[PDB]
Amino acid sequence: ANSFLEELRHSSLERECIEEICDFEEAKEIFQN
Amino acid sequence: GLQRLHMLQISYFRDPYHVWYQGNASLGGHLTHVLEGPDTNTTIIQLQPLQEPESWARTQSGLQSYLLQFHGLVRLVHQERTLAFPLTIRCFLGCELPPEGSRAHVFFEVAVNGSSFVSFRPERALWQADTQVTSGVVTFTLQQLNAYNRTRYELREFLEDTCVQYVQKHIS
Ligand SMILES: CCCCCCCCCCCCCCCCCCCC(=O)O[C@H](COC(=O)CCCCCCCCCCCCCC)COP(=O)(O)OCCN
Ligand SMILES: *[C@@H]1O[C@H](CO)[C@@H](O)[C@H](O)[C@H]1NC(C)=O
Ligand SMILES: *[C@@H]1O[C@H](CO)[C@@H](O)[C@H](O)[C@H]1NC(C)=O
Ligand SMILES: *[C@H]1O[C@H](CO)[C@@H](O)[C@H](O)[C@H]1NC(C)=O
Ligand SMILES: [Ca+2]
Ligand SMILES: [Ca+2]
Ligand SMILES: [Ca+2]
Ligand SMILES: [Ca+2]
Ligand SMILES: [Ca+2]
Ligand SMILES: [Mg+2]
Ligand SMILES: [Mg+2]
Repeated sequence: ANSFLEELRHSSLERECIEEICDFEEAKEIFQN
Repeated sequence: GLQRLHMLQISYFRDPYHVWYQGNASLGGHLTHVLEGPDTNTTIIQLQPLQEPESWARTQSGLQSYLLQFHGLVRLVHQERTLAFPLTIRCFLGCELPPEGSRAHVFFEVAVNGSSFVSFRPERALWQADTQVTSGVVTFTLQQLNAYNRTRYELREFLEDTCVQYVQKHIS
């Protein structure tokens, strides 16, 4: 999930998709595929 | 008659990491403040001492936080969507108090490279595109601005609350 300026932090599976719900683009920014 | 505070900020980005700012503010037709410098050392001055030292230093602090957050947002749109540099952005914003006593009218318009880009609509505290050219940049920038308390309600509050009290206190 995104909060103000959080997206300047490096992506994090834990922070973004386990502690919070992540959308597909946030997941892709973790996978870097 | 129409009492107003206008603020102007022009931000010249050589690349995503370096910006030169130049801005000023006016109460009616009277120039009251100037702002100028690189992101690393931006000077902010009240040309007359409208605010006492403590209160001025608090204003200056909020303005410096704002500039770092504004730069952050520009860097984030680049990292997420790619911007073409160099680019210049102009923000023109203010509050206008009608003499009859209706609610202050406020605005915050952003232009990029001299063209209209997005602007704030204070009724529901939402940003809209001013350009009709669609693009991933505009879409993403609006998504970010419309996503957060900071860039919606706190921004509205600066215009409708902070700016309006400053007009009422310092003209009179
Ligand atoms: C009113 C009395 C004040 C005293 C008089 C002022 C003295 C003026 C002196 C300098 C000359 C003026 C030039 C600078 C303009 C300053 C604007 C500051 C507004 C500000 O701090 O906004 C805060 C929100 O910021 C944010 O939301 C941060 C980011 C905002 C985004 C802006 C849009 C840019 C779009 C860029 C995107 C990417 C582009 C892609 C190409 C909210 O205000 P507050 O913190 O005071 O809280 C209020 C609630 N409590
Ligand atoms: C006010 O600020 C803008 C900076 O973009 C500038 O174009 C205009 O010249 C400034 N006014 C003065 C008196 O410096
Ligand atoms: C803004 O204009 C500059 C200088 O003309 C150009 O190199 C750059 O691509 C432009 N950037 C935009 C429109 O984001
Ligand atoms: C807006 O910011 C967060 C939402 O993520 C929350 O902590 C805060 O309470 C919200 N603002 C208000 C005034 O409810
Ligand atoms: Ca998050
Ligand atoms: Ca995120
Ligand atoms: Ca992310
Ligand atoms: Ca979190
Ligand atoms: Ca993202
Ligand atoms: Mg955890
Ligand atoms: Mg992305």
